[PDB]
Amino acid sequence: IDIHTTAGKLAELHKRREESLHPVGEDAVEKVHAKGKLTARERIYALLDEDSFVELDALAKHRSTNFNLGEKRPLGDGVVTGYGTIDGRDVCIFSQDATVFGGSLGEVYGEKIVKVQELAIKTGRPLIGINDGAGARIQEGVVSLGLYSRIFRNNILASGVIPQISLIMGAAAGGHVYSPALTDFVIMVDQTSQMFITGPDVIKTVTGEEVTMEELGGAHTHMAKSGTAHYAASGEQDAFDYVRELLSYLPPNNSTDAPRYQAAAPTGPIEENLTDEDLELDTLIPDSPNQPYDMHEVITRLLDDEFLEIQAGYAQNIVVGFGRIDGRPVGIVANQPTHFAGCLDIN
Amino acid sequence: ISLIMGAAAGGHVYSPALTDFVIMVDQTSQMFITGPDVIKTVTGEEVTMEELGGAHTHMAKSGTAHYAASGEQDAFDYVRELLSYLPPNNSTDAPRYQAAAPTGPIEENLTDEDLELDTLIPDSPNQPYDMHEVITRLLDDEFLEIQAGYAQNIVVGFGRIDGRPVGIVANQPTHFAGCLDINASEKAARFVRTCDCFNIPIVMLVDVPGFLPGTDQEYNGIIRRGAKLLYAYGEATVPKITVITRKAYGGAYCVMGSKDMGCDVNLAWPTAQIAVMGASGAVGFVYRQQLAEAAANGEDIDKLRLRLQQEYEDTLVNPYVAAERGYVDAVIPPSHTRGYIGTALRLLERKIAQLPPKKHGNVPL
Amino acid sequence: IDIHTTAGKLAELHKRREESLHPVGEDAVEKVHAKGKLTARERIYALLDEDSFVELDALAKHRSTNFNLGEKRPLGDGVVTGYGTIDGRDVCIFSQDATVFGGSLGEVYGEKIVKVQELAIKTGRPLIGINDGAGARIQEGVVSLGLYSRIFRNNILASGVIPQ
Repeated sequence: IDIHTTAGKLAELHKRREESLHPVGEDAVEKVHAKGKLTARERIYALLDEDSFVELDALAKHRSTNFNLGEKRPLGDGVVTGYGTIDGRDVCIFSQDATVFGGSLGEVYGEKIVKVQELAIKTGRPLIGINDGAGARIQEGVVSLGLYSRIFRNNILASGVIPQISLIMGAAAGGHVYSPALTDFVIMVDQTSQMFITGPDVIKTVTGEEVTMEELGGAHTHMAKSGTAHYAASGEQDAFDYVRELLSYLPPNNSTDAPRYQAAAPTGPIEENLTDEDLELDTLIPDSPNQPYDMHEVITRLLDDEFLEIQAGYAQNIVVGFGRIDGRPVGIVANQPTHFAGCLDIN
Repeated sequence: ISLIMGAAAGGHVYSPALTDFVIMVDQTSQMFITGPDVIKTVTGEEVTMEELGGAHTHMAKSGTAHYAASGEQDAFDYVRELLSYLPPNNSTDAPRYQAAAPTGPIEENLTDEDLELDTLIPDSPNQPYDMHEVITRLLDDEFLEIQAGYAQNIVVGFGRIDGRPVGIVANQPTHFAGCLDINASEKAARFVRTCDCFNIPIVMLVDVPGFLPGTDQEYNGIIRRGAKLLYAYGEATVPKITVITRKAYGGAYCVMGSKDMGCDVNLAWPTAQIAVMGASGAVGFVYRQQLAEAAANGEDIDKLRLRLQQEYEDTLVNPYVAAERGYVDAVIPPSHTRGYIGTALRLLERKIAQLPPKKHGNVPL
Repeated sequence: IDIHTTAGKLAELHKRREESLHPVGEDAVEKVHAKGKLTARERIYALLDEDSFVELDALAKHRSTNFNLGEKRPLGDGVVTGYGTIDGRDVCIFSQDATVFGGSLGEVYGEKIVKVQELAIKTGRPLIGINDGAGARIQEGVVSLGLYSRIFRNNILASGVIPQ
């Protein structure tokens, strides 16, 4: 074990690569599993294809000396970044470890995220971010705010260029929540995840309103009240199935075509290629001018079956979402007569 | 520019919304999609056209009207003035008035008015002061305020500095202590985008303690709507100058023309308080354990939590931590502000900024 | 002069501002004068047009804590950056102070230079660099190396765009 020989050095590296798997001891990983939740990395391993993850800055450590912070310096800083592939397509991803400083962002922690953001924009690949953690790390100072800006800045720079998906499986309080809003799609876990600027405590001691974290910013309130959540996953795994499904419709970037499936080669005319499912639409509209009907009946009959609805629990008077018509991905936008007669409203 | 000078109903109201500025005349001008009649014979609600969509409401409630004129003449005056700050199109630079040629340095061209800013900030850390006192003294006199009767916790408008047109975006300590909220955010976001569209430099007067707490802010989508101000600024490519006169905490600091947010020149007054959060709730986290032994062992908290709150305040809550990091280009006297913005505008005159190639972004709506 | 009053905070600024002119005591300044040389700052004033210089990151200080380096944290970190004019035209400039750590490049010192470069490129104006100092600060470690590279890169990006 001579730390001076090449062999000793390689051995030293494997020790750190090892500790990084549990930066704050294995006992911490136990509590996480004891709550049915997954680890920051286990989530990446779950979402990305098997054995496709390539971690970056896995051994980085914070460099602060304020308020006895130089006492505890975990590997990773409390964040797991890197890249892999979701269904064969390269993607850049990062997951926050709430067990490490409550998932609060520090300088190195920020640098690690900024690195992934620049990688995704540079390679023109999607950027997936799993959020879970308290506000900025106060001990480090304003450096955290500075890095925050750096992160937001890249989000608005990548907006509409690179698909950006945000997965909320934790709490996530503070300016931390502004990053997800800037992205394209925000996926939440109904219950196991919240989102809010100010915590119930402060809200309590400033307004008097007494509310719980769930009430204040759970998946259901951001899905039917704020209109910020695009999907409320029933469980962590479901949250992932949604994210892969979403990416299946989108291209790697704005300069690329949305992926298409094999398109059938019919013979026409349409009047001879009409199927039973098609004809069912000739009698779907009620003989009465006001009698409502589920617009989903029309949607499901038009495309190859299997509609990925967006914000299904928000403004149900309008239905939007992804699907495929003849192997071609299309965006559906329909009014739902079964709600407000299909009228349009602010939401 | 959209002038509403009568009752505008139906599709007659979408065109205005799509334009950049909406000027209405208070009393003689309305604006609504559905009329009171239909509303009543449907919801049962009883309202007049004036309450439904008059200038009073579209200015203070919906945040749609950028100006509520008293008379039609007033409306014209506003539009005539408004156009004097904007160029004919986004391909041309904003018109400039005869710029003044000083002698320099700044420390020698300080008017008695400039000096008034050196003592404007109260000695009491939380005592309010109207930010208008700072705007009036900075620009060449004459402020064309936008949405003045909406989200008063934030002030936006056009004015001139050294003859150069600028878009002013400042917080208002006399309303919510300067805090940011849904409405204020949206009010600024759109304004910022507008300035950028027509090459108008964005000057920001910072002084926000944070975001206004409240369940409603959340439920109504503060996170989503708040982002707009972030998006707008981060997107802008026009010269950006930010001056922190006092408070700047947490995320608010960021969304307020922060250095790392793309701001070109960041200035700060000696009274600036840039930090993650107020020293008040800071001690609770920082000196966590030390306060834990204030309930068990040596116990006196509340006389300890006030000593620590003062030590942290007197050592971290200031403009030098940020200045040392570079997030602030320089910490200067309030009086020096006006002259500093002048040279800055000149330096950034022909600034070069290229936004990523894309049909368009995807700002939250 | 109460640190808790606006007037005191204002006076505090003018106190550091004054110190930034001699980050290492007056004697050091008299030492370079006795050698028949100008100060890093005086050089900037000489070149640029009278009363035109606008200093950047004047009160900056290094954030290192290696090898008792935390004892000496001079203002400006050994380099004077900012802009001004030369014959009426705008220019960007930085001068290195050899009396501060030997003119050695540190993290902050580097950041200040990087900032000027990015300004020169952004504004599209000439970048004047007055060099005078040793290599990198061995005490700060590879950090200085990263910044050196950062400086070099910005140099080639500006090459042919901005007179340097």
